[PDB]
Amino acid sequence: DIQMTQSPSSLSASVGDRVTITCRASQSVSSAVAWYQQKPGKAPKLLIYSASSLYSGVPSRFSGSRSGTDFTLTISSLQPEDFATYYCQQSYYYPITFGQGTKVEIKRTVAAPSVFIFPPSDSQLKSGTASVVCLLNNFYPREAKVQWKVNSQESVTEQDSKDSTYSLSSTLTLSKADYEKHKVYACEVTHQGLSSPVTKSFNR
Amino acid sequence: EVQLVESGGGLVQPGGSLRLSCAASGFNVSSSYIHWVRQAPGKGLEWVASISSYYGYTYYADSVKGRFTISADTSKNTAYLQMNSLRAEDTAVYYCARKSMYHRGWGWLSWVYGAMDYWGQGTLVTVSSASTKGPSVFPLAPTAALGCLVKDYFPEPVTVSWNSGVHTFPAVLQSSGLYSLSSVVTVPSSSLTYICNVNHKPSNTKVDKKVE
Amino acid sequence: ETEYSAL
Amino acid sequence: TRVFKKSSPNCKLTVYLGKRDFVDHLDKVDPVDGVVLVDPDYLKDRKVFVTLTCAFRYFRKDLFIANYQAFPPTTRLQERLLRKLGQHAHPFFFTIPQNLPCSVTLQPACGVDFEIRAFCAKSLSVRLVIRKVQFAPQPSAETTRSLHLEASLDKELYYHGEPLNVNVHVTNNSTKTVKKIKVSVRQYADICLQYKCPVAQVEQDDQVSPSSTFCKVYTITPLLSNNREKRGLALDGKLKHEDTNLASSTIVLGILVSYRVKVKLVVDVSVELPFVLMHPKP
Repeated sequence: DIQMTQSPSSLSASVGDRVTITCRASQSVSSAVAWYQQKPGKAPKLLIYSASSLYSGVPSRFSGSRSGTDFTLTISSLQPEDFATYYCQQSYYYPITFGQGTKVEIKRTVAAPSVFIFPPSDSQLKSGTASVVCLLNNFYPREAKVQWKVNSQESVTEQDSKDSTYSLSSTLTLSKADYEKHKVYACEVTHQGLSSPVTKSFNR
Repeated sequence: EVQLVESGGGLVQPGGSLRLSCAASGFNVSSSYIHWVRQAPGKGLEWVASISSYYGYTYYADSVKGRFTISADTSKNTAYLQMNSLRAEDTAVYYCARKSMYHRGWGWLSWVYGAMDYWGQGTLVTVSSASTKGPSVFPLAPTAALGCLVKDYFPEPVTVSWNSGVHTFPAVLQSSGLYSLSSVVTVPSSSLTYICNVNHKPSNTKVDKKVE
Repeated sequence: ETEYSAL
Repeated sequence: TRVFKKSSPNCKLTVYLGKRDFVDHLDKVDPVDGVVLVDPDYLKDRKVFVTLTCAFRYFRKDLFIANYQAFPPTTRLQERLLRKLGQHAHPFFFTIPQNLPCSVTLQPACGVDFEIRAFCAKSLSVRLVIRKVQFAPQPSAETTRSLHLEASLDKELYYHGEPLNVNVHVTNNSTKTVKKIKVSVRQYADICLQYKCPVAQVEQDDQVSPSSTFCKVYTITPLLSNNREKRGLALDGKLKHEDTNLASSTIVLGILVSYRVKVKLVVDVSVELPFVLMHPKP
């Protein structure tokens, strides 16, 4: 099929930016492309057809253009409400192929991860499953990494509406034995907004 | 006005089956290309299948050819997608959309397969080899921040409340399949009582834990 | 065949 | 905005045409205005001619041919097409008489098909296929056979594919008990230089046994899906072998197509009603 690649996989933006989103197809396309703007939780909306049209009701601040097989979606003024994922999809060949989203993020002051480290509790120890928590609370932007020093899942909150922050939580799940084996737990946070990585560690 | 209604969304074990009905109001299934799309959890859209009754054309995505089967009933003006051999990856929120074959200038366009401008509202299609459980709530203790971990619950939604600064952290699917999340709040240490309340309406399990 | 262009 | 260009292997001659589906308003056929683009060496003495045809095949019975000479000469869209082209841009203007057979073909070419052919020669090649088409602008039948059978249609005009609803009233006084009721659609396609064709049939084993009344509505829908394998099925005008609808209902000299609804009992007295099957104007 056609790999309707879209770039960038993620772009920073704020009020007034003129974002350019590119979609390149593996095989030739004939002005048949549509870019769909899905908010998290709702269903998509038609934005582009014929590779250059404006479906009725689509705000004029959106536009699409063709410069060959590379289809350009231009949002001259990326308004606050138009923060969603944008996927390109060609309606020429079958089976239809969709892109991979252009996550419209938000930009604010480079922030730091207020890090916390949590051992389990008495009840949790009784239950048998110890989920050691590494809570990178209110760290901006989403770009970062967490390392465990003794199978982790990052219960990432989505960009918080207070100040566009990501309250990440890397949690490692063990049984009672594996938790008890180690003595000092540590989780190291590597983020752009800190001078050095912060390794929150504690005694079992 | 043109609209679609997607119905038939509920739990179903892997290897089972379900049926999705797209009730189309305002237009006909013989004068419109009907496309069944979906969206995985926390991902982008994916085109599942598409049909046109007038010409009797069917096209499945390579992943749903045979496992899903689409047709329509013109008397009821409805489209039907029978989902066979539903699997975990098939878990998603499913949409139905329609492309009017009008506006060629005179009649139908048989080679456009145009963009689907009228979507439904989305019906969840779940797949899980597990049975409803009650959440297991644990406290997380030490600006002092404290939380509670709501582990091994099934299904959504869990409504964790705390007596500002509270945030539910999306329930991530464990290896077993159960939903296990966390929820924390930050208060100054000078006043370090808080009660974490876990609600589970599908199982009607309500639990409280003490942290301070 | 019926080609194309613009105006 | 959009305009269709056609050329031959050498490509010296090009034809620009705005539309390729001519709507018969039944009083003025959308006039055929186009532009011919040439060069001097390839023509010099030989003039530039263009022709409109109404070729009927099956036999090539062209019911009408007219000649208009692009060069030497003998509209705004033509204006804009010319301005981009220069000296060798010459308009041709054909006017279809309102009384021609619309564009209908037969699923195996055959049928009715207009055409614009552009060439250059000394004395009276680019082949641009066009078509003629029309847009959509209370049937009630009775039979006292006892067996009183009345059928009614909500409206006469139905677009291609839209379901048609039939109200049936069966009063049976008799001892002759019904076996079935079949609401069928008949597509008459007469080739003039009228054959019955079954396109849809909603059969229900609805039996109205002696001294009884039956009163319910059926909904039937004739679609190309199951008609793909019907020889002689009158399809609509096919541009370069696209996929077309059913030959719409003519509103009156080529092939005449009509559509009726037949309510047949198997006891088996029946009725028949006509309806229009043309697309609506977008």
